[PDB]
Order: sequence, then structure tokens, then C-alpha cells
Amino acid sequence: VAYTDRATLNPWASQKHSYGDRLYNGTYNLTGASPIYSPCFKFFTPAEVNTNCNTLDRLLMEAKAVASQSSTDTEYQFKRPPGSTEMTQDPCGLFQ
Amino acid sequence: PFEIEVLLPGELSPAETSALQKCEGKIITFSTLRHRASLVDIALSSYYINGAPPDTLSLLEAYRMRFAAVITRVIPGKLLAHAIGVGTPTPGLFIQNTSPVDLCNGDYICLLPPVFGSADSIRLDSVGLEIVFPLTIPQTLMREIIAKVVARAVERTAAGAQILPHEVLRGADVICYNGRRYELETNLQHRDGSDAAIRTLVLNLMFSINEGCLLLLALIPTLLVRFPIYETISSWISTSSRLGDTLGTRAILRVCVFDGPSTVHPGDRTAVIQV
Amino acid sequence: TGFHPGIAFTVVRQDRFATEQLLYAERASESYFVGQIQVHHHDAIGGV
Amino acid sequence: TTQLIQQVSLTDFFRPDIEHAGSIVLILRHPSDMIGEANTLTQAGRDPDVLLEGLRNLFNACTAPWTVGEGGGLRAYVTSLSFIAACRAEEYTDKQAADANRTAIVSAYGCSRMETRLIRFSECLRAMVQCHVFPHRFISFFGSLLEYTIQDNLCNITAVAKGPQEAARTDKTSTRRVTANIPACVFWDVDKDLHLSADGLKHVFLVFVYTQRRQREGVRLHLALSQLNEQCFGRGIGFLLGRIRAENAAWGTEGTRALPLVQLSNDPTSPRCSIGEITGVNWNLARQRLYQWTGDFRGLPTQLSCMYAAYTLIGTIPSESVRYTRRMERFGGYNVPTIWLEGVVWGGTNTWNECYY
Amino acid sequence: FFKQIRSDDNSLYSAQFDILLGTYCNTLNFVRFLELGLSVACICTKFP
Amino acid sequence: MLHDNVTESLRRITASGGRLNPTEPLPIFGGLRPATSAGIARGQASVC
Repeated sequence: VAYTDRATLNPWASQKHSYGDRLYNGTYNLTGASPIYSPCFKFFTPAEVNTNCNTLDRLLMEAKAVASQSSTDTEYQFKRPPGSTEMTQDPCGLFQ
Repeated sequence: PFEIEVLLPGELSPAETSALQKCEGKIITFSTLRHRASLVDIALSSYYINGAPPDTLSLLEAYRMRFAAVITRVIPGKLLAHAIGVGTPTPGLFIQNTSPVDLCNGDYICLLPPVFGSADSIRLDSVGLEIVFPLTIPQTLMREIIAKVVARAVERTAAGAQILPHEVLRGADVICYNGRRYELETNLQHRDGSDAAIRTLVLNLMFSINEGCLLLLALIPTLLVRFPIYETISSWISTSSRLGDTLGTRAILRVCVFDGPSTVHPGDRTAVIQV
Repeated sequence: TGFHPGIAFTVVRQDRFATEQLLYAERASESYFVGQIQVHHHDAIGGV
Repeated sequence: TTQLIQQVSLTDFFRPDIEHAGSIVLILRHPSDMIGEANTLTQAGRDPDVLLEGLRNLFNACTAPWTVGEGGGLRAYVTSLSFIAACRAEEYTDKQAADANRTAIVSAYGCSRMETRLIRFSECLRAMVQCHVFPHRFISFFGSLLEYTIQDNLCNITAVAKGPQEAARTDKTSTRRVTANIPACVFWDVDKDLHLSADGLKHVFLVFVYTQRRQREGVRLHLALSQLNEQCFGRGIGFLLGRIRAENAAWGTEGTRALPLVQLSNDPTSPRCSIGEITGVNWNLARQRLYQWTGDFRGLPTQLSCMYAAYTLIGTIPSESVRYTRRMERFGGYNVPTIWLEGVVWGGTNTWNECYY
Repeated sequence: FFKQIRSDDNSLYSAQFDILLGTYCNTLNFVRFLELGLSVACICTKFP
Repeated sequence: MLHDNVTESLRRITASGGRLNPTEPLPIFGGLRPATSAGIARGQASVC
């Protein structure tokens, strides 16, 4: 879509079952037991969305300072502790 | 509400009256209930029988025949307490954990003499007495603790009686609760309580079991394909029954935690409800 | 040993920053209803 | 007159949103204790880590799987009675009521990762009763649910501890009173099997029937309501479960000459062994034979391998001539037959009586 | 729907209701051609 | 891998030359968390 002259940049992490996709998709659950955070997870997940309003309304409604995805106590950036309620604005995540 | 007042002694050292303030929510045990009492009945001196200091077997009997109470607050010249006895509606009843095992909500409370290690206790050299506090453990763990400590003692007798020990084992015993292992009695030496307090317990337990697993083998010999024969039966029933009453399990309190932390560690105090 | 194989890599890293925001609201932005208060007695560790 | 208990926990086994007010809620011990008990109580010959295999997959199909081992206080503490009723619905006698409750709890919940969770829990209990780690010491009891508050995947609930049922104020429903509600699958009164009059006071018990065979084990959960005494309930249950008792006594353990002691002690002229040689100087030629007996008993049914039930008192009903009502009402988006108990005073310590006969 | 309550029960009670908080509408304004400044760019006249 | 020594030496070498690594005993049925270090220098480290 962005560059309408080629399929992908690297053919190893963009196919349906490429190496990078199999490593982390979120729907394969390879790193389920891993407690460390993975920043590249939000870029390989399909992020299911239903069509109710137009794209502009959906865009304006998505950016609402969603909950965090890390910890502010440890020093290794573990996964989000279950129950911790702190909202952090996430730009450049709804744009991928 | 029924309360018992323990009269503090005069001319007490500042180091002793201080340490007495530390044991706020601990359990004492009264022989006969009365609104006024001395320190002699709380002290260990009232517990020993036949002159000699009391025995773990007798400590178990003492905890059943004797009535328990709970300290509430200490005054620089006065000591108060509440009872867990007849019907008293004690409000805001809190106790302090004395056992090394954690407790959670909905766990019932039982009393056990100190078996793992040396009992910590307040010692009053000025008056010459000391107060020993009992251990508080959950119910689901009580039956297995008494079974492990006495099975360990028979091991040592076996290693000594047999000409050779059968040392091939599984490692070291341990009790686990809430994902925490205790690892009691690391070393083989330091027989502090091997035969010091549990000597008579393992003795009676070693006989009544030997008769039961043998009287049947001598009464009907079909199992494995001058003589009384009746006095032995009556003696066995009377003995095995009595040993059953003492090695009982009766909950005395329930841990009811509202608006607070669920689990508690050794040393913390929590609100309990009279069962 | 430092031998470069025939492969390249790209790295991804996520950071967070504390920031001071700014909010603006309209005059009649919300209708707000307040009920009446209630008392609840309960036991405690030392008192109520 | 009544007391309450609060606790926060994960909502993968309990959903205070759909569960009706007044249902029974149970709690679980730390799973880390199961392995420490299994590796020491497993029968000789059997594999002791099949429980570990069955247990790891349970949390692998559960949210936050990287939070097992430390027990910081954020685990799946509590669970519902209908959950176990649906997990073992294939074993209750009321076929249609069992499967209706099963589909209802599947649909009302996430319904995406719910069926897998249920089968993991099923063989989890199956492996629990495989090494004598019977799940009557790991399942406690809480009172009926009274109030709850949840924001996402984590809930704070409060329930009654002991006392009258309608002495509390739920204060957010239509009325301020609630009554005990149970699925019709678990309810099983024994007096109407034993053919005795049902008048006066009646106690409430929970039973855990166990079946022990080769690769085929089963565990139900029944809420019995009977007028029988505190201890006489044990003798009463055996008469109805006489089949499984005998099945277990023969299929529980799957992994030698007598001696005439009294005969040779009643008669004289037998080889004597007076204390003079047991003093301990040459205690081998003194005891050279004295008998042989060639005796040993290794494989025999223990009192723990023939157990088939374990009960516990929960509460009583002082009002004579109880009138429990059974009807079908909506549970989420489906209808299930529930039985409604009124005026039941909770109490009693959590002590389990095991019926091994 | 039959009922058999004794001399009393707990469900003889429990009112509950849905309430309305009022409605809101808007009114349009009308514009005339001569009121605008564009009217000075042409000579308007009628012709039936 | 079919050989346990292969994967064991693999994990050993990978743990060498790094900061965060699983604890040496590698407990079964756990969370596999790294060993806590001493005080922090200049902020929470971010993985790549």
C-alpha cells in the first residue's frame, strides 16, 4: 500500500507463516510463559476491529490513552502486572 | 464479655516490662477461670508434673484440660486478657502468628507444643519465672507435622539399634504450604529434642502400634496364606483409645480477614473470629 | 569469533517518558447526580 | 449477627457478574503444594509426574501464565460450585440438567478459551486422584456470595462466613435479601433414599466420591441434605455406595506363612529365649532360628487406597419441614434448573471425615 | 404465575424504576438575501 | 533438540555475554524469572 512498486521489504517477516510471524504473532503463544516485555508484539498482531462508524470516527475514538503494557517498579521492563491500572498515552501505535 | 486480669508484679526491671509489651496478641492458658489471677499459673512452674519439667505428651494433655485465653493490652502496672471459653463476645479479637508457616483467610487455628526448634519465651530472672507461649498452626498441616516429627525419631533409633544403617534415603524432609518450603532439621547432629521432649511420645506410640499390627496376626492366622487372650484385648482397646483422645485435632479459632492483606507472615497480627 | 554471516538485522526498542499535559473543557460538559450517604459499621483489628 | 469475608482474585474460574447472588463459592490451596505432596505420597510403581503434566497445561491455557511459583497474592483463589459441576457434568445421573448447566457456563463465559480450560481442569482432577492427592484437602468452603465489584479480569468479592442467610443486606438488588441457590445436578438428599421421615432439623454436607481404576478415575461433588447425625452419616452413605466400595477394594492397588504364637505360648517345651542372651553379647546364636516365619506383607489394600468418600458439615436448617423449591430461570442467556434453599445457618469447622470401608 | 407465600416473605417489596432526564432540541435561523453583502453586486428585480 | 547436552551448552553460552538470564537450577513448574541485581543506575532498562 505505502510503496506501490513491491510486495514487502523483507520476505522473511511479512508472510502468513514467515519466520518473524511464527516467532511472535500473539495468536500462536510462543512466549506465553516469558515474563519479559516484547515491543515488537503490537506490530505483528492483526488487531481485530469491527466496522460500525467511518474510519475518521474510529480513528478519533481509538486515541484515548489506553492502559499501560509494562511496569514502573522493576528494572527489566516486565509484562503488565495484572490489576495495575495506569493509563499511558500511546501515539505511533495506532499508526503502526 | 468475660475478661481475666493478670496482676503485674512490682519492682520489675525495665528490660522485662518492655519485652512483655511486645507479646501483645499471644495466647496464654489458664487452669481455673477467675477475674483475678497471679503470674504463677501462667508461668511454666504451674505446668510441670511430678516435679520434673513437663513432657510433650503431658503438654498435649495440658492444652486440653486447661482453658486458653488471649492477651489484649499491657499497662505499665497491669495486664489484661480475654477468654476463648464459655460465651464471651470478644470484640476485635486479634492474634499474633508464632509459627514459621504462613496463614491465609478461611484457615482454622489449632494449638501445638513447640517441636521444630527451641521455644522462644519471655524469661523473668528478677522473679525467677518464665512464660512459654504455644504455637499456632493451621489444621490441614497439624496432622502431618506430628506424623513427621515422630517418624524421624524412630529413624534414629533404627540407625542405632541395627548394626548397620539403611542410609539410602530421598534427601531431607520438608513441609510446603502456600508455595514455601520449611526444611526442618538439616543436620543429623544437634539432637536438642530428639530424646528430650518427645522421648515418651515415641515410646507409647511404638507399643500400641506394635500390638495392633500383631494381635490381629495372632488372633486369626488366615490373613497370609496359661494365656489371657481377653485381658490383652481390653488393655489394647483402653490404651489405643486414650492415645487417640490426646492426639486430637480441635480448631479453636478461624482467620477472618476483612479489608486487609490475605496472607500473613510469622510475626504479623490479624483479626480472628471465635469459632 | 566475529565472522559476519550472510544476514542482516533490524532492532526495535520502546521507551516511555513522563510529561505534563493540558486539558480544556466546555461550560456544560456533563450532568452530575449525587445521592445520599450511608454508614456501615464493622469490626477491626483493635476497634471498629 | 453475621460476619463477612473479603478477598481479591483472578476471574478465570469465577465470574461474580453472571453467578447469582447466594451461590456457593469455594477456594483453592496453592498448586505448588500438590507436587510436594504427590512425590511423597504416590503409590509405589506409579509415575508421580503425570499430575505435573496435567497441572502445567492448566495454567498454560490460563491468563498470566508467567505468575506461578511465587504466590504474591494474585492467583486464582476462589471458584464456583457450578464450575466443578460443569467440569464433571458427564458423571452426574441427571443427564439433561448436567449438560444444560455445562453449555450455559460455556456460553455465559468467554466461550472462546473456555472449553479448553474445562478439559484441562477435568484431567487435572483425574490426575489428582491418581497418586492419592485426593482433592478434599485442597478445596475449602466460603459462604454464599453477598457483594462484588469488578473492573477487568480482577474482582473483589465479599461473602457471609456463618449465621442466618437472610440477616444481611445486599443493598443493591431489588430486595435486600438473598437465599441459597444451587444447580439441580449436585443436590442429592439421602433420607428419601433411606426411607425415613423428613421432619425437623437437617444438616448439610459435601461429599467427594472417588473411583480408582486403571486409567479410569472419577470424582463428583454432591451437596447432601439429611437429618442424620454428625457421625452416623458415614454409616448411612456406605449403604448407598456399597458398589464403589467393593470396586475400589479390588482395583485400588495394582503395583507369607502364618505363625502359631498363641499355640506355642499356651504349650510349654518350646525354644525359650530368656533375657540373659538378649542383654547383648552374642545376640545371633541365641536367636539363630527360634522360628523362621518367612513373613512379609508388601502389597495389601491400605485404608487410603480403599477410600471412596469424604464429607464435611457446612450448616443446618432449624425450621422443621423444609420446603426447598426447584425451578428453571435464566442464567446469562440460558435457562438452568436451580434449587432454592431458604433460612440456612452457616457454621461448623472445616474438618473432613473420610469413609474408607 | 401462581404464588403461595406464607403470612410474609421478602419479595413483598423492592420497587425499581427507570427515569427520564428530559429532552433537548435545536432551532434553525433563517437568512434573507438582501441582508447579505452580496446584494450589492447585482440589481434584483421581479418579473411575474 | 534430540540431545540434551546440545541445548544445555546452548543456554550456557547464550547466558554468557549477557545480563538477564534464567537462574542456574532452572526450576520446574515455575515462572523463570531472572535474579534480582543491586541498585539501579539511571532508569529502567528497555529490551531490544
